[PDB]
Amino acid sequence: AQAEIEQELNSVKDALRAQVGALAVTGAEKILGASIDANAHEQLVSKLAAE
Amino acid sequence: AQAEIEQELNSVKDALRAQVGALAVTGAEKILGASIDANAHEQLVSKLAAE
Amino acid sequence: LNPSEISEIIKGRIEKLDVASQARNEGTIVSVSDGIVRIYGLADVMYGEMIEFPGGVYGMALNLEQDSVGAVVLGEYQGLAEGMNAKCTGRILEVPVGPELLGRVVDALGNPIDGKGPIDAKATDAVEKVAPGVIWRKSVDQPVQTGYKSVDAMIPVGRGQRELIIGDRQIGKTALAVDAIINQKDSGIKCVYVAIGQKQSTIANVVRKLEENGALANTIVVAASASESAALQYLAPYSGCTMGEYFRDRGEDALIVYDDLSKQAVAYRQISLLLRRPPGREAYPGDVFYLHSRLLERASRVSEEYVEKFTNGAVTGKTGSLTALPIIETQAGDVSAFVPTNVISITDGQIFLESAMFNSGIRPAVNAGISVSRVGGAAQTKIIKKLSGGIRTALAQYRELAAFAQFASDLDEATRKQLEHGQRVTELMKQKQYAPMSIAEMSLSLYAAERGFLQDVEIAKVGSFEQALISYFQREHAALLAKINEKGDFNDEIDAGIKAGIEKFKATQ
Amino acid sequence: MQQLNPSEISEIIKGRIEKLDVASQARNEGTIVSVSDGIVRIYGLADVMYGEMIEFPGGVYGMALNLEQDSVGAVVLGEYQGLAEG
Amino acid sequence: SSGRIVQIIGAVIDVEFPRDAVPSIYEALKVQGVETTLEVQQQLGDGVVRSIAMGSTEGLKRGLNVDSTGAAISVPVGKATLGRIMDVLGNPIDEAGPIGEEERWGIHREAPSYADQAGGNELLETGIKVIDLVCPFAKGGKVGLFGGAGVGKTVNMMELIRNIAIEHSGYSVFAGVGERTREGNDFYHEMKDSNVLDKVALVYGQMNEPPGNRLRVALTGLTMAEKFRDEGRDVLLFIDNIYRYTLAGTEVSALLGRMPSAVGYQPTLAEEMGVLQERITSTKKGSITSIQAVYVPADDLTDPSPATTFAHLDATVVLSRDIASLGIYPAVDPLDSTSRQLDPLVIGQDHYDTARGVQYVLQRYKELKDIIAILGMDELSEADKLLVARARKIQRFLSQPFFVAEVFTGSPGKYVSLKDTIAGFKGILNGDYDHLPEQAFYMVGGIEEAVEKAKK
Amino acid sequence: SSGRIVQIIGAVIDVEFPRDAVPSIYEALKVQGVETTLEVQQQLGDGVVRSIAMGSTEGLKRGLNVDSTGAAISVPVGKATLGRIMDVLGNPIDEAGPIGEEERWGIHREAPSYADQAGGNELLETGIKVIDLVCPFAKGGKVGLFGGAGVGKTVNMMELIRNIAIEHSGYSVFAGVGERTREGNDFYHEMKDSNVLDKVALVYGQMNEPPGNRLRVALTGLTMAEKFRDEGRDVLLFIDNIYRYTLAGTEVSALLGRMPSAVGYQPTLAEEMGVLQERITSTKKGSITSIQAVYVPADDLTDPSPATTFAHLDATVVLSRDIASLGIYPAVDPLDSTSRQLDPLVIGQDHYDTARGVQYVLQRYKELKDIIAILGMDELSEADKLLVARARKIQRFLSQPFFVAEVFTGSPGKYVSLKDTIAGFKGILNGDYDHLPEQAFYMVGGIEEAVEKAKK
Amino acid sequence: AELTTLARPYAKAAFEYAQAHQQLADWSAALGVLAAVSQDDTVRQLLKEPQLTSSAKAQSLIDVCGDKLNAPAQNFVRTVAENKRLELLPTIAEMYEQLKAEQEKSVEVEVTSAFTLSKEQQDKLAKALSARLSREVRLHASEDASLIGGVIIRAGDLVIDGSVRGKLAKLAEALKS
Ligand SMILES: Nc1ncnc2c1ncn2[C@@H]1O[C@H](COP(=O)(O)OP(=O)(O)OP(=O)(O)O)[C@@H](O)[C@H]1O
Ligand SMILES: Nc1ncnc2c1ncn2[C@@H]1O[C@H](COP(=O)(O)OP(=O)(O)O)[C@@H](O)[C@H]1O
Ligand SMILES: Nc1ncnc2c1ncn2[C@@H]1O[C@H](COP(=O)(O)OP(=O)(O)O)[C@@H](O)[C@H]1O
Ligand SMILES: [Mg+2]
Ligand SMILES: [Mg+2]
Ligand SMILES: [Mg+2]
Repeated sequence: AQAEIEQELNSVKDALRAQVGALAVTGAEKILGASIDANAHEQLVSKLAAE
Repeated sequence: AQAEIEQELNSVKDALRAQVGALAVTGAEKILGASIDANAHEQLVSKLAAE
Repeated sequence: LNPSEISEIIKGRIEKLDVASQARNEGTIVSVSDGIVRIYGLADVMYGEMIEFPGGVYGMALNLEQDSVGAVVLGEYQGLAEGMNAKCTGRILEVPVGPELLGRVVDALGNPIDGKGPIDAKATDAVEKVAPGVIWRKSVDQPVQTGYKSVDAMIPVGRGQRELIIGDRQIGKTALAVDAIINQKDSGIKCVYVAIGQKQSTIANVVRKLEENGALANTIVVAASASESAALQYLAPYSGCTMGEYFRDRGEDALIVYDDLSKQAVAYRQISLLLRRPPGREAYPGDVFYLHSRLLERASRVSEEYVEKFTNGAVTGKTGSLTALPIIETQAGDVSAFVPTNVISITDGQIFLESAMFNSGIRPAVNAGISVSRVGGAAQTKIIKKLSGGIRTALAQYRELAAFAQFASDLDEATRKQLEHGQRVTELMKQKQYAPMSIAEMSLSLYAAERGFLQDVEIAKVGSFEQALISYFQREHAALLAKINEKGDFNDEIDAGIKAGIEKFKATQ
Repeated sequence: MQQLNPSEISEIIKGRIEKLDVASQARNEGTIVSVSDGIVRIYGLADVMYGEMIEFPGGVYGMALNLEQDSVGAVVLGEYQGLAEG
Repeated sequence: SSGRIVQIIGAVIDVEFPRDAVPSIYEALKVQGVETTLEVQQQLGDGVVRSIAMGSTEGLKRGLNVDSTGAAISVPVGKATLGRIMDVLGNPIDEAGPIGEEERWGIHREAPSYADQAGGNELLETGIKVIDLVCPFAKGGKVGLFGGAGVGKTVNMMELIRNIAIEHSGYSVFAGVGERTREGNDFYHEMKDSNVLDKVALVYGQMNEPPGNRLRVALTGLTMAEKFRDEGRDVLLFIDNIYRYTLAGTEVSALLGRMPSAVGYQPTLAEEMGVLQERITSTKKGSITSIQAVYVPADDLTDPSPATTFAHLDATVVLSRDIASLGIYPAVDPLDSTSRQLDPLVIGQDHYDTARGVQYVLQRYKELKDIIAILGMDELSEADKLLVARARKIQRFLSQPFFVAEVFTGSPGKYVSLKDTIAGFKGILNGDYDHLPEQAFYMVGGIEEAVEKAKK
Repeated sequence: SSGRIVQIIGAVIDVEFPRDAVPSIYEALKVQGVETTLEVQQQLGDGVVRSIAMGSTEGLKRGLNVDSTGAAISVPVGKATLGRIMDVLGNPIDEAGPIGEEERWGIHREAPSYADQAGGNELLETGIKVIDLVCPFAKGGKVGLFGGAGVGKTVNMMELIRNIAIEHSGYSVFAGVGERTREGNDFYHEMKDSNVLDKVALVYGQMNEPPGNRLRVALTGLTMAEKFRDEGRDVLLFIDNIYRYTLAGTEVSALLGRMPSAVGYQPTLAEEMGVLQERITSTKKGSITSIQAVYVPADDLTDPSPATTFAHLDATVVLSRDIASLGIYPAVDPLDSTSRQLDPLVIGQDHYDTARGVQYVLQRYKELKDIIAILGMDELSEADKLLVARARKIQRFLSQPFFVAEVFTGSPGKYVSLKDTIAGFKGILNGDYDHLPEQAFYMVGGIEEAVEKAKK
Repeated sequence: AELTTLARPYAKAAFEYAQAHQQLADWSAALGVLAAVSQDDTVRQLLKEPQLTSSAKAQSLIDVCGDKLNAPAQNFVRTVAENKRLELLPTIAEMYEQLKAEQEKSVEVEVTSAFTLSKEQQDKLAKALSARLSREVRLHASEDASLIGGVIIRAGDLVIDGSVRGKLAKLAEALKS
């Protein structure tokens, strides 16, 4: 089981690496209480590269 | 054995969740720190005055 | 290693964020010393209310002085500093409760420390509560078998009774309470073990022994180890009590062990001296009696009317109970100390463990003269009640007789009969650890002694005779043992059945 | 620094704002400041002697035992529960 | 007028009122919104009063408004209190609805004057061998059951209630002070099932209750007994543990700003005890017969609390842990126990000589016990060997199975009379039973049954 | 920023800092004109912090400037510490130059979690008869040597360091907390001459040192042991005297403004002990076998410090002054000493029954001491006479000449295996040696040497 | 004992005299002058000397203030000095203003935002707070770049947070717990 975790971990790691942006924009939109698409996608492509 | 394999498997999901949650909060902070300006206070200070 | 699942789990916390405004009462930290924090400005804080500090650290309000609030930290305090904001939650200290805690190890606040996942409990309850009043209770008349014949015959424990385990260091106090928890795996009684001020490796060894004996799935383990805040060690018995009370209030039976109330008293003395409250009899707080009396009066048996009222008619015709086994440590046998004096005066009985008997090889080490049960025969099944009547006081008189007749010349038949019988019952009361006996096994052992069958047996052979007799009845009389084990019933048919089996055993093996 | 002395009550402090020399005008008379466990603290009685008897309302009597710098500590020669501040 | 809570520390609460409106000592206060009452212990000055809460402090906050009631804690008194269970503030703690009260009395009162004291010496039979022999009680007197933990105080009080309260035709008051809630439930169902409940007023303040409650429940039960006494009635007053009143004062004393005395007790130990014990008395108007159980910390009779209690009682019954540790019950010590009624001019010379005879034999045996244990029985004189055998038999004939102890003993209960008790002990002293074995006197009521047990 | 000394009282110093720059609890500070280090203990308010000096305070004055370092006391860790001597602050005190450290660790840490604990039961042979019989040790477990002044703790430990290093191949860490400077010099040169020094890390804070040093030296040594455990190694941690860590805390407690507890101890006694003791444990990463000496004040085992230490250990060895007075060394008391490994499921039935047999004989001999003192041995029964004779032989066979004790007398040291230990005591219990004289068992290692000694 | 515990009797006595004689504004000025003057580096030194009597310390403080102290206020300073309480003057002035503000149904509210808010917004917050509290509100508006957006209101011990920083902290605790 430890060998399977060591071999499979990178496959889920690359999936969560893609979802961070969706979680960040939906969370910011909730906090702002108004639509954020017009001021968030240009932030995602410039900041997500550092995560 | 079997129960401990499930014990390790869920602990790994939680170790990842602890890092993804920090990144999602950092993402929301960077997004709001650029998306908020004078056009947001007329939709927030005005909202608080009714609360 | 499932993707998307982790995301939706996170989305579930983002979806339910409290985005609305809140009106709160607040203060500022003034000083941080030895787990104690002083605050200015908390005008609406209630006594014992939870205080919220930066970074999810929590405290509890204990001193509401006219110009300041004295709070104790429910975790590590070294991260707090002067000028930090202190907030107010309109909630009293609460912990999770329910059957989801069975087979889990948790901290004094109910957080899992076993790493076996989240506890999906569906109910929280207050840590500090008042016990059910005089009119809501019911008399104790149901047994709690510990599996030890010396305890179950001479110092019986009933469902809703409070029995103190007391002695010095390293003489079997934890072994007696853990074996009593192990014996409940088939009894239908839920168990709670509270560890106060113990080292974490000792707690892990008790949990390994519960799991190896199959008792962990029926037990809740509450841990407040030696490195944890004195506030968590002070609160742990009340948190464990609250988890046990969940079963009592719903028409079910529970058992709780407090491995060291003397360590809870030392943690309470520390907080009280650091809050600058004036000391008493051994630097202990004035209210150290009320610390233990408020805890121990919750362990009780409640009537059918109380359960019917608590469950809004969902449970009917059933009583509920919480039985307690508190442990106390003495220094060189000194019972005159303030804390031991208080607890012996609160419980429904006590079991005294003696170091001289323990060194002499009597390993359950129960002093029958000093130990006593205030419920007595009402806490025993019909068979054990009849076969054990007068054994405790007969052994107490044998110990005196053995010392009085030690150097005198040969005495009368009445004296020889009492002395020879007391020596055999003394050797019979010896038992090994992790080896409990059923009602039928204890009954055969008691019957062979009180009906005179051991009179021909040598003292050095009593253990071998008992082990062989049990093994023989288990192979040739299995249907009789199964009949005695249904409810512990007794009649002329069972009496004659046991007699015929013991006679055939001694005449042929 | 030091805790409040028995004379440090607002009614006494407010009286020194009206007449600075309010006390010593009637050296034979004082006012009860606190009452507890059979002991009465009084402000005044500047000329009481150690062991002298003090007269209270209702025919109750006490004895002066603590002549402190700021107040007199007296013990009641009967029932104290009827006495009160002021 | 009204005041505001200024400070809360444990069970002690400080409340501030206008200076022209300070509440009196022992005055009752009520918190606004929250269901709690406070008792003024002290007037601190500057309009502030120090009080003890008569309920838990967990909900209380600083700044809550408090109303002055203008009087001390006032409880219902008279016929309406019979067959009811009540708390310290006099509220009903049974599901039987409101009390049919017609009058209320304040719990704080002066003791009867020196001119009002009674003088009766009417002997009261208890049916217990040891007590009727060395500790004869009297109607209208005070009895104390002294003992440590686990020696029989509650059990002996229950046997005395059975042998006196049931047969009596007056009113009774039973006060459970710092008692186990299980004992209170067993006793309530026992009085109810025995049809005795209509004659008894029950007041309960158990160990799960705040220090203010345990500090005042004894005054509530006594206030109900005083109403019956002052009506010209003969009353019975039972107190399961009077030590718990002293302890509640020790628990709160330091928070009330009082410096501690010897053994950590409150400085007011002797006055707080005297103010309570002097009210528990028989007067020219009516009588109070009282039985109090007195806990002895760590079995030490020299502890300040037990030591200050002896002077307040007429009959002092002492229970010994060393006798209980030998299976002997009731575990009473004939040498330490005593009564004001043990006088030939009050009872008679035959009773007195039997009692002193038993005491003489047991006192001499106490020095020989240590001799036999080192040098053996054979080295004693012919008179000493015979005396030791009688002392061990007397020590066993003091035992008796009680009706309330059948659950512990297994055997049935025995009531023994004064004449039967005297005759049995004179027989053992004169040598009429020297031939019977030592085990025949253990747990057997009167002397006849001992002769029968020897044959089994 | 920086602060200013506002108050100095012995080893405790108060420093005032700007409200926006107040240092954290346990943060290290440095005085500008002397470079003396201070550790922050608490924040008092108004920008004032209270600290303990990690050196002498003589010559310091109010108004001196103090610099905050932004972190706790940090010490060097890893391979560079082996064969070197360091002080409480991690500075080298062996004149061999700077430490070639790769990293430094802060001395304050939380204990390993409940899920990180190790369940080891592997037996460790010490070669000492009494310890291997009644106090069996285990690899990765904790041992405590309890004893009053001059009873054998430093000798009985140095014999364990010598014997355990035979089978152990890893590293060791030694922490000298408040003991003799001469013994630290003797131990350093002994290992240097024996070439053992390159596998041991040495830390010292002896009796000559101020309270702050003696209070934190234990943490410095443990921080080095935790680095090696966390690297996946099996290491030995030796603490010269764990009681000195608690005592240094008592000297400073009143200066920290804390109210005293029983017999003058700090109110934080059990917490200060648990915070250190819980870090000294084996985990799933690596193991720490630890041996600690525990001083017993005025020979009182009921004293709060020794009493609080027993619960933190797997094996407890209790040394006695009464045993040392008879000539027996090591002066261990079999009836007071115990171990978690003394279980039939861990050591097997043969060892377990031999150990239980020895304890039964010694317990029965202890009960006869007063009778034997007044009347002599000749009055005992034929069974008691035989048992007393075997008890005297067992008590003498427990003695053993050590390889570190050779200087005191002249006799050569002995190493006895577990097999030889069990065989000797089993034979004495069975009666196989009833004919040999009592003095033949005194100071002889294995049982066969008692047979050769009896020939003289 | 806190300084507030020791200053309470004196602040209350000064307030009740000032209220009964209609001198609330005179005592407000007098206590403010004494609080400031007693904190001066030369006066602070003079008040701590061990050789001066209580009356000498009181007279020196009265001579320095002069014109600002009426006969009652001079009598109050001589009373504070006789009881050896001159160190409490700054706390006595602070507690007197709290009794005055509560009597005059007045509340001073501190307000902080990420960036400046208009007079229209301040007057909207002021009417809302005055309607909730039933008191006259004095908004001490200010800015703090630590806030990502929105505003925080501090009406004494009561705090109302509508800022974005508070919401981000709630999310961090929700995910970390
Ligand atoms: N019935 C028994 N038969 C044999 N040995 C026993 C028996 N009961 C307990 N022991 C042993 O004696 C010791 C008792 O240890 P235990 O932890 O239970 O005592 P304790 O009083 O709780 O000690 P401590 O003060 O450290 O907590 C253990 O070695 C245990 O295995
Ligand atoms: N007379 C008695 N006969 C039998 N057991 C008794 C007797 N008195 C006390 N006991 C025992 O002691 C307990 C009850 O005594 P109790 O009255 O509660 O003592 P105490 O009030 O001194 O604590 C029970 O365990 C019971 O077995
Ligand atoms: N055989 C022996 N003969 C004399 N002294 C011995 C012997 N074996 C051990 N010792 C004593 O052992 C002591 C070791 O330290 P000890 O005094 O017990 O601990 P501590 O100094 O740390 O309190 C030495 O002081 C020494 O006197
Ligand atoms: Mg234990
Ligand atoms: Mg009782
Ligand atoms: Mg030494």
